Amino acid sequence: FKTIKSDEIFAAAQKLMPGGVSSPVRAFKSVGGQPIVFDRVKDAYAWDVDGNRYIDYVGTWGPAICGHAHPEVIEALKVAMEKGTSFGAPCALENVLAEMVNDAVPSIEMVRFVNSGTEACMAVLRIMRAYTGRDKIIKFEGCYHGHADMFLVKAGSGVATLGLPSSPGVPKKTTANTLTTPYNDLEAVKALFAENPGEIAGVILEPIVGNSGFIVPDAGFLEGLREITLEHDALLVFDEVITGFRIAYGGVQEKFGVTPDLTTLGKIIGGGLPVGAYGGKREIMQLVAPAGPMYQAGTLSGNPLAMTAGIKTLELLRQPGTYEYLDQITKRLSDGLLAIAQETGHAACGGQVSGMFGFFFTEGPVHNYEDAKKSDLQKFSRFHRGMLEQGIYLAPSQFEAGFTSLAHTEEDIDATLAAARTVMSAL
Amino acid sequence: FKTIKSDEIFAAAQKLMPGGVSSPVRAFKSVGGQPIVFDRVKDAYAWDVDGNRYIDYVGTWGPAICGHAHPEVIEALKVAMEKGTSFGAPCALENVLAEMVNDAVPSIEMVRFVNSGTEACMAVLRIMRAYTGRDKIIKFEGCYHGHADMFLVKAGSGVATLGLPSSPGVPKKTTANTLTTPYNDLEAVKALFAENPGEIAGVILEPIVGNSGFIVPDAGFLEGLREITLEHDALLVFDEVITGFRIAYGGVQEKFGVTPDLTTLGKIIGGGLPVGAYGGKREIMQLVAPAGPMYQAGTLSGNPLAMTAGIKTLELLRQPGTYEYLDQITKRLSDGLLAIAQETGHAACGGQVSGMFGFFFTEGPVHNYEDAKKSDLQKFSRFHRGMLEQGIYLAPSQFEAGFTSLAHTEEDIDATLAAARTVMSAL
Ligand SMILES: Cc1ncc(COP(=O)(O)O)c(CN)c1O
Ligand SMILES: Cc1ncc(COP(=O)(O)O)c(CN)c1O
Repeated sequence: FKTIKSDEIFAAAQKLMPGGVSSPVRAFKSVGGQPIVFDRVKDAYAWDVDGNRYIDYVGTWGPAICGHAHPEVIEALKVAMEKGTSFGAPCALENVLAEMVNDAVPSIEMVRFVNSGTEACMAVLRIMRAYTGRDKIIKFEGCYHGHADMFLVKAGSGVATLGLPSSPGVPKKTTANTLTTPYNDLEAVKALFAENPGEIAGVILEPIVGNSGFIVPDAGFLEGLREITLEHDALLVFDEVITGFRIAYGGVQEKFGVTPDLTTLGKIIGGGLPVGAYGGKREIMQLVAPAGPMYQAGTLSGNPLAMTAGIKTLELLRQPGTYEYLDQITKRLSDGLLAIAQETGHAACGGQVSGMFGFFFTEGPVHNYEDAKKSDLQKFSRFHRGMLEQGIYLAPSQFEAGFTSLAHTEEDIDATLAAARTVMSAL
Repeated sequence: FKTIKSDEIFAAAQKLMPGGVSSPVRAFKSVGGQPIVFDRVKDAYAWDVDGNRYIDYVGTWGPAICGHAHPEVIEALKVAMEKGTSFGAPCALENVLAEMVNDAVPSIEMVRFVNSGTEACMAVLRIMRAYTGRDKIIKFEGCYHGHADMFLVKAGSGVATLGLPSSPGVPKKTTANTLTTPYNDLEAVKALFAENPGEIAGVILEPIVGNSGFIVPDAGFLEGLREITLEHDALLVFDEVITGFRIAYGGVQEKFGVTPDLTTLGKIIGGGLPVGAYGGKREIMQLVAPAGPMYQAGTLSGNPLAMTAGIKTLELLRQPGTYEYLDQITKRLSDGLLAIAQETGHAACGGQVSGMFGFFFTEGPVHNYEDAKKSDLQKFSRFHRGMLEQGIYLAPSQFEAGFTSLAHTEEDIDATLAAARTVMSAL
């Protein structure tokens, strides 16, 4: 297994960019170090600059649900770019994607496109406060909503993997506006409202968690949050940047039947290009400029290429058997992983919903960030590198959910379980 | 002049998105509210959904410096997308663009790519505070640096062309560590330091303003800021999202010979795709994760398509005579505009530097946002519509700088002045 080319490029990168990466998680610091440099991706695979091929379960962190470089998406982009990549003015494509999102997501009646999940989360945070007139927000430990200042509190994703404290650079005054509580803990949420009567703008969370490992909400958790937010006239906000269009066409809110007041979208809606969006009840979205006083702008927002990619991706997701297929192969993958762990004598737990899964090296069960942190990180680090060597590319962190795509074949799953057997038998 | 198709699409849009746009400035609110819907853009032109052709002086707000849909850029993207649009892992292209940016910009020794100017500004703001350990930031009235909550206080850009406030939702407290002063007012800046000893992380500004109309720094202004920030061990941050690679290959810091500690980039570096970046002195950039504790991430950051477009755009800008050409046509355009205004009896002032200009309906001169606000907005609104009717597309706001590109021919400039004469003669 050669990684000479990757080591070379990464070494040079560290002298040009912080940590030699554009995003912290790509770091490999908790997986051993030695990230692999990608050259190209297609369908369910990724190829190294060293020539190594991998069955990819990261899907560029969610966007590639239809498989990498889907021919229809590529074709749509090639035709579209001939008309220019950015206008800086309205175009018909924005209307089309807007309508598609509105029809797809239950809580969304009006939507505003942005360029990332971070921007969408920044905006929704600002809108929640402007609409309610309250400054406090409730978020859960282990959840991640982009790097906006107020979100850098008990955050997951790269924050968790790197084991850093609430990030510095954010003033004390702003941080005081973020109340945290353990995921799946309704009682802790009620206490926060009781201790801050009339100050909570609302509750934001990943309806299904992917940033502190894969975590599904307990029975009644989402329902409870909906109930109490309504009780105190606070907003319930679903960050479906990862779950949107992956858990179901309408995301978690649709599958689990709980309608929030606002939801953030990203990843999949961009089809592989930078795209984010936030929407919800019409009367709340009315506050967004230029319709309302809440100024939020974006030069590249709604650019024709991004809209094109998003539109084609959603159209492909509307075809027959899409989500059934995702659940079929992912359930077999997840079940197989757990069966193998047990057979090879390693404590483990996990689960999956549609094309989203998780696998932790701990007996669990895992209901929150604390439980997930019981995972044997050193064993995970060995497992990950071993899988890499067997041709399987997993997220380089125990605290990141894995993803499958429509391009993953039954054969790909077979090969992945075979690799898992080989690696875990040697762990 | 028919705009039937535009009115139709825009009317439908207002029922799907806030104000029917993805960004405030696009609703034409300060200029009558009848925006034109774009279908395509090429070279120095834009085409309506109604079939109308315009000589474009917005250039999608800065990115299109080499002309719209430049054939070499399109070709580079078509070749690149065959390998996938997003990896979610390191790629050789990031190193190439990183090196190019480092070599091009004086203050940048290390750089981190993001997906918009807003993300870059959010990050640099956090970095300034994390590095110095101070929470207060000084910004100028009329300047704009994204919608980073901690910034909605004297914000510029659209904030002027739509009677915007401190964009609600941003706790009056979050924006409590942000101090403002008039642009070009060194005395006001010294006073702020004196009134907040040891609390100022630094000073951030557009080295040349484009968001409160076009405004150049007075003699000694940039130099003074550098001097005083050094005096109080504070950072000097240049927001060159607009000016970067437009005012000069090395931006304003290079052309005017003043080196900041940090600078944000955007627009042009993306070649039309969503791209942003922040960099500066190596020791400061060292704090960015995963190299340091300051957290900042982005799923689409450093994606292949974005890097590809940025690389090709900067390569085109390194060809012989690029900036000389921009200055040549833009000086004639700007001078012509002023000459015509005088000949037609209308008080005006403006100016240009490279391919960036401004034209205000006020005698001026304009040294800051206050002066710019003396512009006759009603006259500007009539001028803009009249120009539209003559086939000229200008920024739909008196407080937005205009831009030219390498694709604008001498003939395009001639036709633009001819149009200006016709419109102003009838004003
Ligand atoms: C749930 C969630 N929300 C928001 C974000 C931020 O996304 P982006 O990189 O698009 O800013 C992330 C990280 N992808 C996320 O996992
Ligand atoms: C000087 C400046 N800084 C930051 C930004 C934010 O740019 P973006 O839309 O790319 O976030 C802009 C664009 N208005 C800008 O002109």
